[PDB]
This record gives sequence, C-alpha cells and structure tokens, in this order.
Amino acid sequence: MTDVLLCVGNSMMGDDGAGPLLAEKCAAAPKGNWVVIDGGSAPENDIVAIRELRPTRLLIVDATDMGLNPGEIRIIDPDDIAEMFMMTTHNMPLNYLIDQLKEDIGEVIFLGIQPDIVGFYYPMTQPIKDAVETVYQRLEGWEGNGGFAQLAVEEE
Repeated sequence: MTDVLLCVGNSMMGDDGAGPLLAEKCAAAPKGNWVVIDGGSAPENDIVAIRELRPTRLLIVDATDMGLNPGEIRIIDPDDIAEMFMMTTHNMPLNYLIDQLKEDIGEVIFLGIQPDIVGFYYPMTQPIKDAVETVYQRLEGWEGNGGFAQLAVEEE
C-alpha cells in the first residue's frame, strides 16, 4: 500500500545530518516510491504523520556510532538500536519511536552510518557523504534491506 522513509538527523550537527542529506537528495530526485519524511532532529513529531498513512513498511535513516570505520553502513533492529544509539553515551535509544509504529506497520527497518564528526556548526565529512550517496542510490533497488550487512557486534 504505502512505504515511508523517515530521515532523522540535524544538517549542521556534523555527520549527524545523515537523514537530512538523504531527504534532500530524495526530495530533489525520488527513489523506490518512498514517501520520504524528515524528522528534522525531532522525529517524534512525525509519528502522527506516519500514522495517517498506516504504512505497509517503514525505513529510518540516521548516523549511528557502531565502533566501525567512518562511513560504514549497517541495518539495525529495535532490539539492538536500544543499546547501539546510546553507544554515543548520550543519544536517545530511538527504538522508542519504532515502538509507536511497529504495532501497526507491517515492517519497521533502520539503517545506521558510522560518524566521525558530530557537534553543532560542523559539516558532514566525506566518508559519511559517500555513505548517504550509496544509500540514496540503493533506494531504487533496495527491495527489503539493500543487501547491507546487519549490525551484530560483528561476531557469530
């Protein structure tokens, strides 16, 4: 029926602007019929907007500290977002937002990107720009997870 893309981040808080740069690119040139939405570093406001659409699926995108190399990309899941977002020692455990939507949306998905620079009045660094570009290009053939690896403490 409907499939939404919830960008999250702040465009001048460093690499944190991951969602905002993706949202700009998708707004300029759509992909995969995603109903792009930009939470604008206050994504809880947009839960109501998402709920009006009762989406079949949702994908959410922001930077996430993963202890990886800058600009590395991973799929994440609400069971693990709860720890991995506060790996920053301060970010809200964004699974709280997913829990307001996963109860009615058919699938809720997250993609994180390893930052290197975070703080107000900083641009995004080149490797995270390249990561956001890679996600943006994937979105027209992403299918379900874009073939991106799933963050799992990189062990088995």
